[PDB]
Amino acid sequence: STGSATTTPIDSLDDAYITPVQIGTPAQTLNLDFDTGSSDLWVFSSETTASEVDGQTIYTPSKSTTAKLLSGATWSISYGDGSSSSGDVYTDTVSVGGLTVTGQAVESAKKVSSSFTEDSTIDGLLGLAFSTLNTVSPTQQKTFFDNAKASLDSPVFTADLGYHAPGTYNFGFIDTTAYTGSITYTAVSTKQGFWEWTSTGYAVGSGTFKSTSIDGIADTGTTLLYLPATVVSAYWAQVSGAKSSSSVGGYVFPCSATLPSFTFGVGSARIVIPGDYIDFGPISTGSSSCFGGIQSSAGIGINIFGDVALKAAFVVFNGATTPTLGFASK
Repeated sequence: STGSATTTPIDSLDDAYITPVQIGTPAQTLNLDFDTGSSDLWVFSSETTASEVDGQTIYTPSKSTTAKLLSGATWSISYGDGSSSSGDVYTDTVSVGGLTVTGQAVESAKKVSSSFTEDSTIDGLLGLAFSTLNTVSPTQQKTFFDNAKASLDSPVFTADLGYHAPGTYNFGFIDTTAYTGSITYTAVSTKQGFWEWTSTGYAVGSGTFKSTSIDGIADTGTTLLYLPATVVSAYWAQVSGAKSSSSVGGYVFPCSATLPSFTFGVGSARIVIPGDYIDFGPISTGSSSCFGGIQSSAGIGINIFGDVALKAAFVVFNGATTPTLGFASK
């Protein structure tokens, strides 16, 4: 089998992407944030604390003839941006772009933190990291991909995120019309439960390529590109007036600037992030200080190839017995 679904930016900055997901019978369609950096599929629901729901579409398991309470199971998750959610668990039928999994764990939120409530466009998350990170207790549950894998034509999914435009998540096949050149594959470590890999280096604008190993994760659920302070400093040094602001929480730059591109290595191949992809707009409405899309990972503890990087590429998440990652230009 295969599936194919369009993924759409939630706002004009590409802060995140939502993909429609059918849950239950009859289908209840929720717009979920597909997140290759976590492993829980959780939704706003009829059980979510009323004051914490503000415009989201909810899953109501009592209206689904295929929903079953997973007795005794609870979940609780905290994300890198300081947000969190928790609740109980149902199994139900879940379909993405025509690909159906029966008995998928659908984690129903009883509580969500403020930043989830305040974002009306995201109805939950669909985790696509390794199932070893799934938070369900006392019996850990499998991701949608893990459950679908054996049935797929090929045990892969691909992320093709757009810049200020829709894109595509495919399951079970590689769309050879969706990228240019060849896909370069690179080794993955699953030791931390992430799609963790090692970039071979970087360049800033038309500068020379620096060969240096950068371990990090391919994370569709993080907006920005987080890299070592040395790399990030080298980038922003090429932008007149750019500076790291402790008050704002990262590098800012004059909105009048023209940003240079940033290139990252995948083996001997190179992915070029255009400068405009690195512009996250005014720090506050009406400001002429703009927020940078490349930020330091210092004090995160891991480098993160988030949407800023991934949207410059066609990305293959190869879930074969030994997983790998593939990147192509597009």
